[PDB]
Amino acid sequence: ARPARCYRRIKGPPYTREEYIHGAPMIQIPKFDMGTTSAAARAAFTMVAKLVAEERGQIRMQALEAARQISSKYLTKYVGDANYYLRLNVVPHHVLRENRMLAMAGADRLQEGMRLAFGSPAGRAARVEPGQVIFYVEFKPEHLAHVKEALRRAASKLPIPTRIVVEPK
Amino acid sequence: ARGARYKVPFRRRREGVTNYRKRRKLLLSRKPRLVVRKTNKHLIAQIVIARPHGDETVVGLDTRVLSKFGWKGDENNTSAAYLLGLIVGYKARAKGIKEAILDIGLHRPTPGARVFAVMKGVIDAGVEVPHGEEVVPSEERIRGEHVAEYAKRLKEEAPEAYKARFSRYLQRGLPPEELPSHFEEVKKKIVEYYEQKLAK
Amino acid sequence: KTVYPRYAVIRLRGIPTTPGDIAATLDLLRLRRKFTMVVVVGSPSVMGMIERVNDWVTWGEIDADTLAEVLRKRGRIVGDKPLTLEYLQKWGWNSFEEVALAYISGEIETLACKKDFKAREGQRPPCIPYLKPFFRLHPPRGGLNSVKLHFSVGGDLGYRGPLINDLIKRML
Amino acid sequence: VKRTHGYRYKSRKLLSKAPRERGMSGLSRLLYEYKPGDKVVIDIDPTFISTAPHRRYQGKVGVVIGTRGRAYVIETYIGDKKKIIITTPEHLRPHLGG
RNA sequence: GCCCCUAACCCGGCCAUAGGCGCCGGUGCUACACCCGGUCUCAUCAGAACCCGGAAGUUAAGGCCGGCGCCGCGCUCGGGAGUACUGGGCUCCGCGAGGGCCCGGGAAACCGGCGUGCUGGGAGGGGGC
RNA sequence: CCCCUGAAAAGAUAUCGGGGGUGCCCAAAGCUCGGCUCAGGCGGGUCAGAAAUCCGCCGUAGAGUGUAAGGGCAAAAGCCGGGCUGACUGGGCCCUUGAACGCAAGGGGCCCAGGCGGGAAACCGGGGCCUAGAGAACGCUCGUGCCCCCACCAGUGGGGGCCGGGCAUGACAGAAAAGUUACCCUAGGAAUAACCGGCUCGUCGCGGGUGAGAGUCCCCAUCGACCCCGCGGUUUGGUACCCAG
RNA sequence: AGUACUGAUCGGGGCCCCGGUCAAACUCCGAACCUGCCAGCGCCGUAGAAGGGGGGAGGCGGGGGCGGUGGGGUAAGCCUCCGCUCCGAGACGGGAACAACCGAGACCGGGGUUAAGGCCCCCAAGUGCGGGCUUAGUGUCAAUCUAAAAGGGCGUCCCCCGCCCAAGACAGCCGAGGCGGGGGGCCCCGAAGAUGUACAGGGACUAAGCCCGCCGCCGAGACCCCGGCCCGCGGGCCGUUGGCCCG
Ligand SMILES: [Mg+2]
Ligand SMILES: [Mg+2]
Ligand SMILES: [Mg+2]
Ligand SMILES: [Mg+2]
Ligand SMILES: [Mg+2]
Ligand SMILES: [Mg+2]
Ligand SMILES: [Mg+2]
Ligand SMILES: [Mg+2]
Ligand SMILES: [Mg+2]
Ligand SMILES: [Mg+2]
Ligand SMILES: [Mg+2]
Ligand SMILES: [Mg+2]
Ligand SMILES: [Mg+2]
Ligand SMILES: [Mg+2]
Ligand SMILES: [Mg+2]
Ligand SMILES: [Mg+2]
Ligand SMILES: [Mg+2]
Ligand SMILES: [Mg+2]
Ligand SMILES: [Mg+2]
Ligand SMILES: [Mg+2]
Ligand SMILES: [Mg+2]
Ligand SMILES: [Mg+2]
Ligand SMILES: [Mg+2]
Ligand SMILES: [Mg+2]
Ligand SMILES: [Mg+2]
Ligand SMILES: [Mg+2]
Ligand SMILES: [Mg+2]
Ligand SMILES: [Mg+2]
Repeated sequence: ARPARCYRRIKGPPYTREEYIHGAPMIQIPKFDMGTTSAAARAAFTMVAKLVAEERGQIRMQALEAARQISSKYLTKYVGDANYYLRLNVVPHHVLRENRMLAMAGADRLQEGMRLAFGSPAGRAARVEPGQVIFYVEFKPEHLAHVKEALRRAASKLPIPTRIVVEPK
Repeated sequence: ARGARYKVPFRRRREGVTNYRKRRKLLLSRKPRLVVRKTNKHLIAQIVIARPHGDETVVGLDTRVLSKFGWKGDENNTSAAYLLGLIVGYKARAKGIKEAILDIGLHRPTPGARVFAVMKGVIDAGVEVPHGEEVVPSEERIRGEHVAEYAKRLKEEAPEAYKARFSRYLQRGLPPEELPSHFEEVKKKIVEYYEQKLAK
Repeated sequence: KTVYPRYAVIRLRGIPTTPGDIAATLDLLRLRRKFTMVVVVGSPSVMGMIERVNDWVTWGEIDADTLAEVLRKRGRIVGDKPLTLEYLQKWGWNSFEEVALAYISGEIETLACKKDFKAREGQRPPCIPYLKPFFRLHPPRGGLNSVKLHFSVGGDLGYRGPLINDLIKRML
Repeated sequence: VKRTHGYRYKSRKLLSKAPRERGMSGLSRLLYEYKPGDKVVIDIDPTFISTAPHRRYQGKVGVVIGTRGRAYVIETYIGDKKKIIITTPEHLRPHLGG
C-alpha cells in the first residue's frame, strides 16, 4: 500500500459502479455497528458523541478499519458492551486505482509509464465532506470522559482533521 | 394506482370507447368521419371533423329521429339503419359535406352489419364513402324481408311466440310481415322531403 | 410616460485583458476608452448592461448641476470643438443649466441628438444637435481608492449612488 | 477514442421519457394545419423516432414553406446555414411567440 | 332553420386533481344498460364473445351523481430557505486540496396546508325568434 | 463503423480514456389485417410432479421485441392466426456521414409516376421498432434497348458505347511487396531516447503522531502490530523542459 | 437534490415497514447558465449591412494565467479536451531580476493628473494617525518565488459555558473570590543539507512585524492639454500615368 497521502484528495469523479469495474476489491470491514444495537436498549443511552470531519477528502478502508478497532476495543474494555452503541457511519464506496507494472492483471498493465495509464483497482475509500459524521456513539452521561478518549484514539488513525461534538439525543 | 411510476391510460381508453391506434389512422385522412355506433335500442350516426381542441359534429342523430317520418318498425334493425343514413346523408349534404370516411370504433366490420347499412343510406344521399362491394347488406335485408320472413314462420309454428317476440310491433299497429311495404313508404317520405328541400 | 432615473457611468479599468463579454458591452455603452463617461436613461434594458460591466465601471445618479458643469467643460461637438453657450442659444437652449435640467428631470429623453436626427426650423430640438454622445474626463484629483475592489467594500467599482457627482467634480 | 456519429449518437437524455409520459402521445399535434409562413417549433416525439429530425434541430424555430403529401417542408437554420427539414406534424408544435 | 339554458348517451382535447382500495346513499317516462332468442347476415370448441332479431323482466351489476376514510397523485400556498448550488470581479484567507467577500440569479427532499378531474362539439329535453 | 460514459442542461468536443459491440443472420426474424396479453403469484382441477393441458382471480410490464448499448412499445412495436412478397420498376427533393464552414462512398426520411399485397375503409408496405454490419479509377462480367458507333458504300462475324447489378481494395476517401547490418553510409532532429541538469517523489532513505501487544508486575527502560502526518533529494522510476554543426 | 426506476450499502423491527451510507456509464425533481424565433433597446451601416465573384497568401509544431473536483495520473514546468484573455506578433510602470501575474496599450516633443504599487535608507513620496497583539529577529504589504503537516503548549491575549462560595468557597483558624469544560488570535516545539552571514532584494528594524480601521502624498508612453507629423474616408480645384486644398 502507498502512503495514504496519495489518495487523500478528491481529484476526480466517484468510481463506484461495480458492474463496470473489473476486480473491484471486497470490503474488509466485518461490522459497522458495535456495542448494544437493539433499539430498545439504546433508549437507556441519553448522550451522543460524534467524530465529525473538518475537511473534505478520501478515507481509505484500512484507516476506517484501524479507527474502528481502536475505539471499539477501548469502549469494550472501559465502558462495557452493554452500555454504549458505536456506529461507523460512512461506507467505503469509492474504488481506488493505481498505475503500476504488474503480471496477471491484463496485457495493458505490461506497458511501462503513462502509456495506458488507467489504473487497476487498489483499494477502497469513503469520500467525505466537511461536517460529515464519521463515527457516532450513544452512551450514558457517566462515561463521557471514556467516550471522548475512545474518539480521540479513532481520530489518530484518520487521514483528515476531525473534531468531537457531544450533544444530548 | 399503486406508486408514482404507474401510468394511467387515456380516459377514453380506460372507459373502453376509443381505439387510439385506429383513431390516429382515421385522422391521417384529414377527411370528415362518418361515425356509426350501436346501442342496445338505437343507432347513432354522426359526421365529425376533428379539431385539435376537440371533435366537431356537423350532423348527429340517433334513430329516435325516425318517429318524425312515421316509422313504425324497430328502432335499430337493418331497415332502420338504412333510413338513418339517408337522413344523415341529406343533412350532411346540405352543410357542404361531399365525402366521408367510415368510422365504426370498436364494432366489427362483419359483412352485412348494420354499420354498413347506415353507410349505404349515406351513399344514396350523395355523400361518397369509400367501401368494399362485399360488406353492404343485401337489399332484401335492408327492406326487412329477413324480419318479415322470420315472423311469418313464427306465426304458423307457434302463434303465441309471434305475439311475444313482436309485442311492440303489434302495439304500433304494423305487423312484422308488412315491414317491406312500410319501409318503402317511409323511405319515399324521407327522400321526397329532402329532394324538395334541396330543390328549394 | 415613465421617466427612468438618469445615471452617469465612468469606465475605470483599461482595455488590455478585459474579458470579452465585458469589453463588448462597454463598446455598446460608448465607454471605449478609460475615464470616458456617458449619461444613460436607466431603462431595464440599460440596467442589464450596467450590471454586466459592474466590475469595470462606476455609476450613480447624476444631478443637474453636475451635468451642467460637465457640459460646459468637457462637452464636445462634431469636430471635437468645445460646446459653448452661444452654440446652445443658436439652437434655442438658453443655458447649460436649462438643458441639463431638461434632461435630468425627464423633459427630454436624450442629451445628444441621434445620428439620423434632422434639425427643424424654429423648433427647439429635444436634444443638443451634434453633441458627441460621450465625455472624455481627466483623471480624478487625489486619486481613487482601488480600481480592483467594489465601492461597497471600500474600492471604487460598481454602484456609487449620488457620490458619482463628487467623483465627477474631481474628474472635470 | 473519437466520437462516433450515428444518426442518433448522443441522444439518451433527449429520447428518454419520464414515467408520466410513457405510452402513446395525444393526437392534437396531428390536427394542426400549417400554411406557408407559419412558425413552428421542432419538438421531437420519441415514440415516432424514425420520422423525427436530427437531434441538432430540437427546439429550433422554423418557417413552413409548403407541404409534401403529409409532411411539412420547414426552413430553418443551424448557426448560419439554411436547412430544410421535412417532417410530420407529430414532431411539430405551433410557435405562438412570433 | 335560429339563439339561449340544460344529467345520465355519442364523438373528443388535456391525459391520475382523472388512478386504487373500502364504506354509505341517489338515478330508471325517456336515454344507457343488464336482459330475451338464434330463422336470417355473421360467428366460434362454445350465439360466452362477435353478429343478427327483439322487448318479458330488473335497477342486483355497469354507466352517471353525492358523501366519508386511507393510499397514490397535483398545487403560481407556509416552512425548509435566500439554505444547497451558481454567472461576473478580487494583490481576500489558507501550507495545500480549498474557502471567503462584493454585484447578479436561486433550488430539491422533506414537514404542514389545500385539492381529488377540467373542458370542446352533438343528440335528447326546456324557453323564446 | 455503432451504443452508453467522459461531455461542463443548444451545437461541437480529445487522450494507447472507461464499459461493450460490428464485417452478420433471417423467406422470415420481411408486408399487412384481425384477435389476444406478457414475467410472476394465488385458488380449484385424473394421472400431473416446481414445471404440460383446463376453470377463475391478481398482475405498470417486474416479459418479449435476432444480434452491443442506449431509446421506444400493452385493445402494441410483444404472442397467435389469415392473406402476401414493397427485400418492387422509373425518377425528384431533403437529413446525416461532413456542426456553424469546403468534402467520397454508405445510411435514413418525404414524395411523384407505373404496377401490386393486406384491409370494410382509413391507411400501411422501396426489408428487419430506432441508432452499426459499409468500398473510387482502370479492367472483367451480367441485365437492359424495334438503342448508338466501327474510317468510300452495302452485308456477315467480331469489337466498342450510354444506363443499371455484381467481381475489391478491413492500412476500409483504395500501391502489388520479407529480412539484416556490430562493416555500415547520407540528410537532418534536442519535434525524440541514453549520461548530467530541470520538474515530480510513487519508490528509496530519514523523522513524527497513535498505542494493540510484548516487557515477571508495568503501554512508552527497550520496543511499536493496525493505521495516519511529514522531511530529504541520497536509490529507482515518472515526465521530455534545455543540450544531437 | 434524491435513493423513487437500475444497482450498491449499514442497522433496527414484523417478503414488508422505519432510520442511515452511495452512483461517470442510476433519475421522480431540478437551478445558475447557454441557446431558437419575434418585438424593443444599444451599437454598426448608403463615406455601403446581408449576400456574391476574383487575385495573393501565410499558416496547417503553438504557449501563459484563470475557470470546468474538467478526464487520466502518486505527482509533474505531466498527458488529453472545453472557454475568456494575454505572449507569439505588444513598447511602457509595478513585481529584486523574469514572454504571457497586476496596471496599461506606445506617431514625435513638452506640460499636467492618475493606475498598479509604494512612501525609514538604498528609492520619488509618511520614521503618517487611533486601538490591539508578538519576544520568536517570529516576521518584514498577492502569484511566478525558495515552503510546511498530523500532533503538543493557559507561552501569552481574549470569548463563552457548567459548578462552588450568600464571605462557614480554593490552599495550607484564616477572609475573597475559586474549580472544571469548549473555542478564537499571535507565538513556541514538531522544523535536518551540502561554496558565503537571523536569505527571499540589501541595510537593518521590537516596529520599519502582525491584526482592526483611517489620513495625506508619490508614482507610467495610460487619461487631460499644447505644438509638430502622418493616415483612412469624403468633398473641391488644377489639361492630370499627376499635383494641391478643405472637412
Ligand atoms: Mg482530476
Ligand atoms: Mg489586467
Ligand atoms: Mg471529428
Ligand atoms: Mg426502418
Ligand atoms: Mg450538448
Ligand atoms: Mg438491428
Ligand atoms: Mg398488430
Ligand atoms: Mg467521413
Ligand atoms: Mg462544416
Ligand atoms: Mg456507415
Ligand atoms: Mg479514309
Ligand atoms: Mg484512409
Ligand atoms: Mg556533463
Ligand atoms: Mg534524465
Ligand atoms: Mg517509504
Ligand atoms: Mg507512544
Ligand atoms: Mg533522479
Ligand atoms: Mg524537448
Ligand atoms: Mg541548456
Ligand atoms: Mg447524497
Ligand atoms: Mg453547455
Ligand atoms: Mg498539430
Ligand atoms: Mg490554453
Ligand atoms: Mg513562430
Ligand atoms: Mg520589473
Ligand atoms: Mg526620498
Ligand atoms: Mg500536506
Ligand atoms: Mg526568519
